Amino acid sequence: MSIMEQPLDLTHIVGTEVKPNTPVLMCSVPGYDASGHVEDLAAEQNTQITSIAIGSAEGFNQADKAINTAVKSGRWVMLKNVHLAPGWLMQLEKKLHSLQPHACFRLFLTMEINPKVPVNLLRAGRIFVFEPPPGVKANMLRTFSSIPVSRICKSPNERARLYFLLAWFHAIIQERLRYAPLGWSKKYEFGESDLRSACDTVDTWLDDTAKGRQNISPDKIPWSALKTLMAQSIYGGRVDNEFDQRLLNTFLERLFTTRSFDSEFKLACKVDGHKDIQMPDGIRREEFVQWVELLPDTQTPSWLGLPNNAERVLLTTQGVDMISKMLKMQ
Amino acid sequence: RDPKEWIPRPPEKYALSGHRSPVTRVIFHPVFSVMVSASEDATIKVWDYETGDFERTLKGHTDSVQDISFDHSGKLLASCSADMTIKLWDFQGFECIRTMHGHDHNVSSVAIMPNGDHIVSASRDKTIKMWEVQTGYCVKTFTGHREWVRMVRPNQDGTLIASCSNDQTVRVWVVATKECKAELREHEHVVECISWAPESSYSSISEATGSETKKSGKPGPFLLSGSRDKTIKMWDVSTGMCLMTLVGHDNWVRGVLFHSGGKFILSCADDKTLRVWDYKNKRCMKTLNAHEHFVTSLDFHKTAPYVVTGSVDQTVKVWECR
Amino acid sequence: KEWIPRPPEKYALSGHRSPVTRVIFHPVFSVMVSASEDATIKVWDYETGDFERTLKGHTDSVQDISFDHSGKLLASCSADMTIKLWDFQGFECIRTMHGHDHNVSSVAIMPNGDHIVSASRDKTIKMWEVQTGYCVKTFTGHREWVRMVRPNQDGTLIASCSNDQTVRVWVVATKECKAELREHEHVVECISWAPESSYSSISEATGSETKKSGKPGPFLLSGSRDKTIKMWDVSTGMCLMTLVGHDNWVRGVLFHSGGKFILSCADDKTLRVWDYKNKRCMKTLNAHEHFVTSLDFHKTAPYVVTGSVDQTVKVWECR
Amino acid sequence: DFQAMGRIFVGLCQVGAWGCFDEFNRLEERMLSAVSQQVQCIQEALREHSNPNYDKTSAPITCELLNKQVKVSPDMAIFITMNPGYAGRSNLPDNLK
Amino acid sequence: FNRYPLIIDPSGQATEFIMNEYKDRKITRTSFLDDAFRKNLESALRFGNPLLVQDVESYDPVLNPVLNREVRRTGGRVLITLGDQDIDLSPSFVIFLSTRDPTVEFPPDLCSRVTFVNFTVTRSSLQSQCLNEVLKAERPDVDEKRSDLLKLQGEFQLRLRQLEKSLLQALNEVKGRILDDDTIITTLENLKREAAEVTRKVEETDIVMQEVETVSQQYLPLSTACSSIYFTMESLKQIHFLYQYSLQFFLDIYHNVLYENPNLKGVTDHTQRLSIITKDLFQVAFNRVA
Amino acid sequence: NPLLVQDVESYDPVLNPVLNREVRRTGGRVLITLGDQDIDLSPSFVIFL
Amino acid sequence: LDVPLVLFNEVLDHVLRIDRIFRQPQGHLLLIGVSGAGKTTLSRFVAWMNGLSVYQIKVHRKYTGEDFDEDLRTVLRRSGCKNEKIAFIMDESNVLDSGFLERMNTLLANGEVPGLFEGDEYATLMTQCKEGAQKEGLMLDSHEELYKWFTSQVIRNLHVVFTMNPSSEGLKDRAATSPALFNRCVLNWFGDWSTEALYQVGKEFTSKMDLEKPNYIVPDYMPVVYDKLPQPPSHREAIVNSCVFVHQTLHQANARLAKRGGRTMAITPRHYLDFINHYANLFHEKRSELE
Amino acid sequence: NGLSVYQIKVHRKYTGEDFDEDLRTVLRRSGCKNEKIAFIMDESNVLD
Ligand SMILES: Nc1ncnc2c1ncn2[C@@H]1O[C@H](COP(=O)(O)OP(=O)(O)O)[C@@H](O)[C@H]1O
Repeated sequence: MSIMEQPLDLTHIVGTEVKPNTPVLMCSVPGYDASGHVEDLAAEQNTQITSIAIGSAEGFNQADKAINTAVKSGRWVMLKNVHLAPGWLMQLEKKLHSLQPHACFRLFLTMEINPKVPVNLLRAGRIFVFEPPPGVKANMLRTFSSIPVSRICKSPNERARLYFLLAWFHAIIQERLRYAPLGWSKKYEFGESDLRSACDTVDTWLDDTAKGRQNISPDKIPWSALKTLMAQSIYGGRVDNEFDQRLLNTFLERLFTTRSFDSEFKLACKVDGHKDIQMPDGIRREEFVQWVELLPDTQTPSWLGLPNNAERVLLTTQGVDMISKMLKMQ
Repeated sequence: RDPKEWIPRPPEKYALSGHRSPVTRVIFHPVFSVMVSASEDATIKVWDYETGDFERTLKGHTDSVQDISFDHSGKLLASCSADMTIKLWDFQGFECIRTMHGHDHNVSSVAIMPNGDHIVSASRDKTIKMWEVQTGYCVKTFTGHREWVRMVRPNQDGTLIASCSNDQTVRVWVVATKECKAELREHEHVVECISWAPESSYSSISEATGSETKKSGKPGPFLLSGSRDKTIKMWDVSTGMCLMTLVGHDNWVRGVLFHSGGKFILSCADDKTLRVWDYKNKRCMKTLNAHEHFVTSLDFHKTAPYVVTGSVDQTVKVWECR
Repeated sequence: KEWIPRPPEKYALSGHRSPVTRVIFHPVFSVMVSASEDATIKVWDYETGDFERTLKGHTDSVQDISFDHSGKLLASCSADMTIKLWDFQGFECIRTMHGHDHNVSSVAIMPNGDHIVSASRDKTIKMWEVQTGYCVKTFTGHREWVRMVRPNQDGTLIASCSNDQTVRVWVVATKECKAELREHEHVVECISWAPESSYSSISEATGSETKKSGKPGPFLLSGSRDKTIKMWDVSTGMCLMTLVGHDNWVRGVLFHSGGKFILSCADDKTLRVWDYKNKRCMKTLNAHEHFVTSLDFHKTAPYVVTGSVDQTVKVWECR
Repeated sequence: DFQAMGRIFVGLCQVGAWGCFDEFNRLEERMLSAVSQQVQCIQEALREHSNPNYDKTSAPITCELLNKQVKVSPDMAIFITMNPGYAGRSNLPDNLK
Repeated sequence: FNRYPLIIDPSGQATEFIMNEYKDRKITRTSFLDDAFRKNLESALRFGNPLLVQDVESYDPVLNPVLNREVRRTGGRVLITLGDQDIDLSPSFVIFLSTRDPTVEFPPDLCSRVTFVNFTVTRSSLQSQCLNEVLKAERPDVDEKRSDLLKLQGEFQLRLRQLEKSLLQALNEVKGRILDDDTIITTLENLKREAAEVTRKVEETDIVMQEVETVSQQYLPLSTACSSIYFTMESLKQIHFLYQYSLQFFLDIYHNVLYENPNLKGVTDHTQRLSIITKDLFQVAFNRVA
Repeated sequence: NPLLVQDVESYDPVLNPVLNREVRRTGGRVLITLGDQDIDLSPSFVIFL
Repeated sequence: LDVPLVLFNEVLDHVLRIDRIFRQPQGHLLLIGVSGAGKTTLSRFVAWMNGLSVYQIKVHRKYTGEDFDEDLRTVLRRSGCKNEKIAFIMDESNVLDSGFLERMNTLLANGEVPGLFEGDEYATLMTQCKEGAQKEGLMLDSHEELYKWFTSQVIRNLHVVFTMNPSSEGLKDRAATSPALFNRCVLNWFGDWSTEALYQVGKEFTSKMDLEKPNYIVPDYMPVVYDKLPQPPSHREAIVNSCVFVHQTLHQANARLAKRGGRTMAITPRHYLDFINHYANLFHEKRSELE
Repeated sequence: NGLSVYQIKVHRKYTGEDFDEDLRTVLRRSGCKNEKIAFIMDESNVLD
């Protein structure tokens, strides 16, 4: 089961394991979208793709024309939010069955996990589920895989450490959502857009403070600017509670500081009572991703700063649900 | 041989005669140097227009074949016949891959949309239907004509289809929304043939008609409609006005089209002659005694300097242009 | 051009209930016409091998059929002592010429398309008008049954082959036998002349010397039951070459449309195609399980058809 | 609907005016999804307008709105004002959010 | 069937079977989604041609008199009132309704008007298919031999049945008594001798089929595991509506683990290859499903 | 269905297209327009007055 | 209609009930029962007996409200202007919209739809009504009394037959969506074929088959399914009882399959008819082949 | 000549009102729709 802890490899699956006649259904839980992943996949595979948002009659017209053109020209087609048109989804599934498209043709149907999606379309295509990554390790691996290597490795050597700290902060914040009353006060929409905005803020302010210099002093990094922005606009924008804002500020002052560049900095304290998470001493992307891969498989809410018993009831409930699921389809 | 000025000349190149019945229509292969002719003996013979050598016959229709057309790639041939059926031919293997029924009477025209994914046809039941190429399913039925619809022809981008009928009117439809954009009614008799104006002739038409340049930049689609009152009329689809009337045929006009260079109008009629019209001066330049009987259709090759005319005398002729 | 039939066949057309006597090609249409011994003439489509129709106006066995230059009429002869003119648009008999006593063997229409020539057992050749139907002049001189008669490319010269060992060439104008040839070992049965595409090809094949005018002159071909095919000169009357190698009786001879090879059938149950310029291509092709009766070569299409006694007509590709 | 949003967006882009769309979740979910495409095209046109290599002497930046090429002024902006607490209001698609 | 059948086949094999059975009768395949469905239906009714109609979930109520056989006999003709016009119903007409959705619901009247024929996949059929696939992938010579033997056994049983029927017919058709005409004795001797060599061919093909069965016993657990895995896949829809997996998905998984397996590059031992195939089958099934 | 019609002295002028055989071929083999309805004529039909 | 029908007591009672209403003014039927039970066939047969003209709307995929309105105009013009007795047999599956139910409610209750005829249609209807009144012998000139006469003629002539399956929630919904469907219509509960009806159908259909076994031994514990089965049953009676048990077995099988959560297809009397037809054909074929 | 042929269908019940209706149809077609009509009628069609 270790293969599913790694980020999804869309390139290989799309290239080999998916036939052109089979649509790529990409279901996502609310708060997640697969449009960006496919756009990035088309960008790296230098393949032209047509993206159409379903919901209008002329939208269906452009969808039909794009599919008709792409089945012959071998291009890619995106149809987002197809769960809003179940009848048109059935018509599209019927159309796709009697079709002999080009070898390089691919159809991506971006929808959320909704019970109104036709069963025949689900059986016709290959389903991919996008959802919060299971662990902090998996979340940080996904964050490092999504960000391009050339983006992290810029002229300042401290950019990699800032990106690693931002990835750890994103993993900690997003994983605390699994415990709705304890981790936060409500299910906030901390997603990929916030991470991209934070990365852009890091890049902009690091470029502003460092005029192309190879190295910068840790105290010259605009810690106040990044902390204030990520507490007010990027991550604090969705927060509507004063105590949730206080928790976010506490995390920001704990992580984004000049002490984070020290060798003995502690990302987490007393996770198992004795051992604590230690700040990696690397200065490049490769060292940080190796450290992320070397994280222990065992994970507890004490990694997020929560009490270790915060997941006991949740784990018991999931065990009971697993037993019920196994008993239901014997 | 000016690359956009050649006109056919009275010395014919070849006079191919293999049909047992009057030739209905003749077309050119868009890619290969091959020519296809349909006749009333339920056969679709295929000729080579460089060497004038018969190649093969495409049979399978029960009754007389009335129209044939190619897609943009030339890989598919769509033919309609009097047996109410439309057949799609795989021109690579020369086999009928799909037979489409649904018209209630004789089908007198057929055409493949420029996108190549749909087939439009007109029949005697006063309807125009649209068929999918992949599935063969009828998806639309353009109704509104009061009589036998003789021809249907899409424009360059495929958004508009024009049709002519025995009701003495020419109608322009919108493919996307099925509405009748315009109903061109000025002919005094039944309209036989229609043809769209290529984009290369828009400036020539605008300057010949004296039409002032529109601020949009598009002069608007122009349509021609040969009819049985021995006249050819050029229309402006956007405004619905007849730009000019071409007079000079001695009988019913059977075919009309532009020179690929967009400088002349080529038309054939039942007066046994093929005429070249100078719409710049609204006069006829050259008249060719094409055949010994009625001339049913003509085609003009897009690039090569060659004109083909079918006729009721069961002979298909190829004309060198100089 | 260099077309040569191949051992594989395309269709084996079997609709006749009596041995097939002659098969011809329509001049313009993709139509094959076969005449058999059941007093019926059948029409086929050689491209797809589909039976089209039958012409059952004749009483006795139909012997020979011939089209005109336009292919608009079909002249047929039979053993019932009559010649029937068929209108190919309506496929109905339109004129039945009588006389010309006893079994009529051959019939042909000159390229003029106004007169017809026929041969029979009564040792004479008659000349008919297609428009009216009156025998205006009767040709005499053959002392036995005349088998086949063939005109020229412009309706002036006629040769007739007969059991009397003579292949004698005749003229429309003066009605005189300009050339008389009696030199075959046994009975001559089939004749066919040379198209203009092969006049030049004879010069290097035989070494014949051109006359003052420079034209090689009309040529003659005649197959005889002595298993020999011999190609002659009409202008002079001397032998040019003898083709030997047919196992049994020869039945039909003609020239390739390109005028380069010799293609003929015989009662040897096989179709043999021969080269005369260089004696190179000696292909022997089994065609029918029983005796082979007649054959024809398409002017432009790469098709050849053979008629046999085994009740069948076969179509061969040319390659 | 989609057409009205497209026409309003064309007007805003040509004028260069800020568009504050209050109660934006009162639209249908399908209409919001469709409008996301126009919003994304406008945002991309604005983004390519801001790169240093662009020169005002060259062709003006245009975006595809309602099957037409419409000039996008750098001064325009799109703002949506919403109250997600009301039950029955539409949920914006993720690509729009 | 009495009522016109309605075929349910997600795999589409039954549709091809129907088209092959009625190919000689010029069967026409159409659909309810086609606008011109009326014209094909009328042509089939008039000319008595077999008709196969797909997408029955969009059933056209115009077929109600046809399905109900609401015919009106008058003057030797059988009239069916399709819509507003009368049509001479040829006795050779037959219509088959088909669909690819096993989970589609039908109104009770449609259920009453048709004979439901459900083409569901079974454990034995799936086991046989997987065993044949693995034999073809790993022992192509054995698979070819098995196919040849099945063809020969079919032909031999056909010959034996024909010989028995002909012998009975000949003994029934004698106009008198057997030894009166020697041709009867000739025919009986010929039929008996032919039965003799055909039977001998039966035993030899039987022993070769026995050795084929013995060599194929090693791959039976793999086929059983394949059937169990697929039927676990099919039952995954009970815990979540999104877990809809078709047979083609499992067939693709099996093809990938058989032919596109990177762990079979240098392995030649049959037992090692089978163990690797089983392990990677489980691994790939989990990887693709989850 | 061969038909016999008596009392021809009260002839109904509706058989005029039928009596004159004013049919058109193609598009359904034999087509007869009895009044305003395009009836397909059966070749086995025959009427006696 | 050339379709064979087997007659039992329930069919006679049902045709009598239908014939009673068809002879009453403004008599509408509400036939409720499983599909294939013969509701439409019995209604058509009774309408033919009483001279009524059976009218059914030819619904299709593209059928819409305007087509329903034009069909209603046609049937009302025939019933009122032409004085034609019409049995308007309409099924639940023919209702593609609530507008259909609104129009039907108004027509059953008042006998006329106020907004159905307008413009040119209204003038044509009025001219036809004047012609009909002249034919009947009444002198009417103004439009109001002409419309009143048309409404009276429609009430006297038009009969509407409603057929639908016994759905409890559907019945409750229709009790409010179409109030006149339960007040202006006589509700007849045909239901499914009972055990007695199935037994009679089996006995009548399998009468031609031999099914005779003189040495048949009656079991001590006879699985009696039909209550009125004779105590010393014969072989034929046992066979028909087995057929009835088979039908009930399918009913129970679908009940269990729906209970577990599976998808079920309803068994109709047409299934029983197919079963008995297959039994007869197989019996004849096997007997012939064996002999 | 492109004219549309119109022939009135008479029968035993053909009376004056039917001829008036046919005349109205012909006049409407030839005057309101600008349709050229060749109104062919025979003396046998003149019943009154
Ligand atoms: N009493 C009966 N005997 C034999 N067949 C019957 C009987 N009643 C109905 N049927 C069958 O039912 C079919 C018609 O059903 P129909 O009356 O339309 O169903 P519904 O009652 O749902 O409208 C006919 O084809 C007929 O074979």
